[PDB]
Amino acid sequence: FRSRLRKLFSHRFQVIIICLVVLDALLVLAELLLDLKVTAFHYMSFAILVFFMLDLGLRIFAYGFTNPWEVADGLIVVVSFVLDLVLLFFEALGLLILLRLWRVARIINGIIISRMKQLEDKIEELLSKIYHLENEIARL
Repeated sequence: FRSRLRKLFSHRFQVIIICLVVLDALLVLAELLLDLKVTAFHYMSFAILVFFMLDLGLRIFAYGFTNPWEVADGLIVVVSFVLDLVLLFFEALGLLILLRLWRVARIINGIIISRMKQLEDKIEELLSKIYHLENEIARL
């Protein structure tokens, strides 16, 4: 049993996770740039990266006929960034990078399909309404 996650979530936290996407973006890029050039800034980069991993994990895991494909999406995300953690063990940074870059056209998608659903809901609140008006015409 857990309710706060489903009570208060009814946003700003998403904005937070976006600014933090760009933050880890910038984290690894600044990392590899200083890798193109000194030593402990790199250490810092690794650290705040770990930060990013952990937080997205904790704040996306917290959620609790259509269940399976959702479950698939989520677990794909998961395994994505678990191999990302593995990659924290070179030009494989590339790999690593684009993996953050996956999140992007994962989240936007998990953002658009939202609207879709949401938008589709409004569509319902048009059809019936249309139907309703017909009833109110004949009538006469």
